[PDB]
Amino acid sequence: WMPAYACQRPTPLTHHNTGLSEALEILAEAAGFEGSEGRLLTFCRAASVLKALPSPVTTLSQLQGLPHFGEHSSRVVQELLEHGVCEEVERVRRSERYQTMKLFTQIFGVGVKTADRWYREGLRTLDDLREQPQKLTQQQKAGLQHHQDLSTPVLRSDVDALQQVVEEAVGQALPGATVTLTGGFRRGKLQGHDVDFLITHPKEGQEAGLLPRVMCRLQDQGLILYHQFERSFCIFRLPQPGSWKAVRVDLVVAPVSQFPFALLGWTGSKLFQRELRRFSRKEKGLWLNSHGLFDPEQKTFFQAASEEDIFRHLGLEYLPPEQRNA
DNA sequence: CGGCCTACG
DNA sequence: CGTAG
DNA sequence: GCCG
Ligand SMILES: [Cl-]
Ligand SMILES: [Mg+2]
Ligand SMILES: [Mg+2]
Ligand code: NA
Repeated sequence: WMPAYACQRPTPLTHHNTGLSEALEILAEAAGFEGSEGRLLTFCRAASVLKALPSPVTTLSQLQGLPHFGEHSSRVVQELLEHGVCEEVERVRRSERYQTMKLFTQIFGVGVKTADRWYREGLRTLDDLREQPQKLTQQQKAGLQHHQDLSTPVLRSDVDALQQVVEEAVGQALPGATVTLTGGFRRGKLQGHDVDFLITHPKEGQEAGLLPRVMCRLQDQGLILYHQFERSFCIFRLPQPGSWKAVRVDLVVAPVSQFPFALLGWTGSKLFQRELRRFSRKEKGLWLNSHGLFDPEQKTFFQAASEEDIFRHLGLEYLPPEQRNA
C-alpha cells in the first residue's frame, strides 16, 4: 500500500505523525554527523514514510509492511508509543557531540568535515571560533558574523519583498528575463531559513552571462552583504521595521530548455530529489539532474516543457510542489 | 553482499 | 573543501 | 539501516 520511493507518494507539509518523524530525523542527522550516509538515508526515508501516512500511528502493528521500518526504526517508534520518549534519541539530543556538530554545521561555510575537525581540536562554541579567526575562510567569517540573523526564519512576506528587488535588478540586467520562487516556499512553507530564486529568459541563449550582471546590480544597490557562473549563494540585506536583517538567498540561472529540470531540482525537498534521481536511474535506467534527463542507451536527452513532462517521462503520477515535502 | 543523487563555486 | 535541493 |  505504501511505495518504497518517496517520489511515488504524496507527502504534505503537515501530517499526522510529527513527533515520530522528528525523532527519526534526529537519528538521521546524528548519523550524518558521524559520516554514516547510509544510516542517514534509512532514518530519513523511515521518517518520510510516516509523513505520507493518512492518520497517526498508534500501535506497533501499524508499521508492519511499511518500507524502511526494520528492527531499529521500529524500536524507536515502539518506545515513543509506550513511553513518549526514546532513550537513544534523548541521549543523542543531550550529547556534547551532537549539539556542537549541529551548531558548527549550521554556520554558512562549515560542513560536517570542518565541524568534526574543530570538534576534535576541542572547540565547542561560536566564540571559540571567533577567537581564532585565522582558522576561518572569508565565507566562514561571514557565516559567523551573520549567524544570529541567519538562525531566525524569514516569512513569506519577506520573500515577496525580496522577489521584487531581485526582479528589478534582473530586468535591468536582461529585459524579459523572469524570476521564479523555488525551494521550500514553493512547497508551501510559510517560513524558512533561506530563499531560492530561479532565473531564465524565454529566448534560448539570452541567459548566457546573466548572473554576473544581476549580482553587480544588486551589489550596487547595497543589498549584498556577502557573495563569492550559474549559482550564487548570497547573504542579502532584508528591510525590517526601522532596521534590517541578513537573509540567505540563492540565485540560479538556467536556459529555458533546462528550466523544468532546474525548477524540479530546486523545489525539493532534498530527500524527494535524491529519491527521484535514485528511482530514475535504478527503476527506469535514466540519469536525472537539474539540467536534464539522459537516456544512456540511446545517448539522448529528453526535452521537457514542464515538470508534468518529467513525471510522465519517468512513469510517475504527477505531484504538485506542496506534495513533495518528503 | 552492493548501494545509497548529482551537480556547481 | 564549501554550496544546493 | 534497510532493500533488493
Ligand atoms: Cl552508514
Ligand atoms: Mg531553500
Ligand atoms: Mg537556498
Ligand atoms: Na554549514
